[PDB]
Amino acid sequence: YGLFAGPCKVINAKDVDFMYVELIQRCKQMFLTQTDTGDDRVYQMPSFLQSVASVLLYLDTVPEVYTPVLEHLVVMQIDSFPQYSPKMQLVCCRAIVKVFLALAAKGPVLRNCISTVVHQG
DNA sequence: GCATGCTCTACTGCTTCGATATCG
DNA sequence: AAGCAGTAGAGCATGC
Repeated sequence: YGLFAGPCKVINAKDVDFMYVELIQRCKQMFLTQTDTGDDRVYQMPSFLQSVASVLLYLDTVPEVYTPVLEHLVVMQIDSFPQYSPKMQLVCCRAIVKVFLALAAKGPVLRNCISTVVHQG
């Protein structure tokens, strides 16, 4: 999903805005709203953040309503580092580095939030 | 609940050894 | 062909 969101930019130019909304709506109601404590849906959060970063690369004109969901998700993934296994504690690092690469190459009116995600972490 | 720790037949394969086929 | 050694695909048991 998050990989082929790339080449679907040149085919619809609205489905890139349809994803990152469907994606964040799937991402919210799995580990923020319900079953935050008792669930096993934790071992795919690197794929989640990798997908959101790979669609946020191509998505211009940010909605500015879902960034308090993005930066309430990525501190959850920084929090949930040691409930893991080796050779996936590096995949989690690649996901977080990818997201921080993503939301810093578009505008300095945005990247003040990169200073409060690490403060919250 | 997915991750790590003992355990039981048992399938593949190494080694010798005798026969068979082939070439000079 | 006969013998024999070995290891692996699997089965029970316990953990943050």
